[PDB]
Amino acid sequence: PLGSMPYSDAKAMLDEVAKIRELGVQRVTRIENLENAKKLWDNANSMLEKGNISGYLKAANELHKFMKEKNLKEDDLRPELSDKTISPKGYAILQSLWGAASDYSRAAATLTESTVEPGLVSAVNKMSAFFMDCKLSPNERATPDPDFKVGKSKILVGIMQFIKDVADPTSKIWMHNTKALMNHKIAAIQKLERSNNVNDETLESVLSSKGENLSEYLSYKYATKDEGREHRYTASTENFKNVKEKYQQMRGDALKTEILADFKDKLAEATDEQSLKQIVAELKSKDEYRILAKGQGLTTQLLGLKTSSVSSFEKMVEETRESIKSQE
Repeated sequence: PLGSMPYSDAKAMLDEVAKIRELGVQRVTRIENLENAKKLWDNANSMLEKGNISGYLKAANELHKFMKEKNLKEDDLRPELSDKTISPKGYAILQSLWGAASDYSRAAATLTESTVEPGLVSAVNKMSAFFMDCKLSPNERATPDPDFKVGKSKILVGIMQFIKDVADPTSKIWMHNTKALMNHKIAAIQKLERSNNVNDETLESVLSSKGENLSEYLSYKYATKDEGREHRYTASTENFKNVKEKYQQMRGDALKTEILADFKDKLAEATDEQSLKQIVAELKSKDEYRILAKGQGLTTQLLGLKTSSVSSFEKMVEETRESIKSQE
């Protein structure tokens, strides 16, 4: 065999061989990982091709997350993609997204809050470009289809759609739960699409907003955080034993605002038909729900009229079903 090779030399040649083995296993997982990332990139190009904004968006994120987890740069994966191509139809979208993202980014920076929201819209724009730089060589320029053109509105919804699905259920913009607020702006934009009333002016307006008007952020005309309106049957906390802490020194009107708001939030965690059906069921079955459904004035109660709070809580559900039945 190696017969006669000294003890020392056996050790040395045993170490120098260790080195090559690492260099080998490396060259393998590198080839392994790149081949993998090459797939993730295609998934995203697929979505992008068949116009699914809210999807190419999520797909591109998968790629990015992997890439970043395996210390890989666009330059690493580009050589492997010399086989594929991005349709001029895809670059068309890609550019429209960059625009939308870029503007929504600038508008989101309001005097109220101008850190998280703008910061997130960028998070997206930045990592969208990532998917594109994994293909487009740094010296080349994008070749879009001047003919093709998507609706700024359809793209915006998509971005918000995405930000909502990836933000944390504790992620907050200004005083609101990001999830809730993104869901609120999606509905707001859609309403404009339905009334063919989408222009630079109405849009910059929704994008610029942080729902600083409870009155209109919850659709509960009497929303407030103080005294409010009178009664004869103010909404009190007791009488029920299943009302979590917070709702205590909460008196009537202001209390319905509070519950209403928390519902809006919990309700924004729905990802589908069944998911929502439950969150609503699980909500109706609470005791703070009955605090909403209980009147506050003789008239409204000696008739059993659907209160305003419930009136509103039913709308919030509707806009959510809608904000879901479009994701499809």
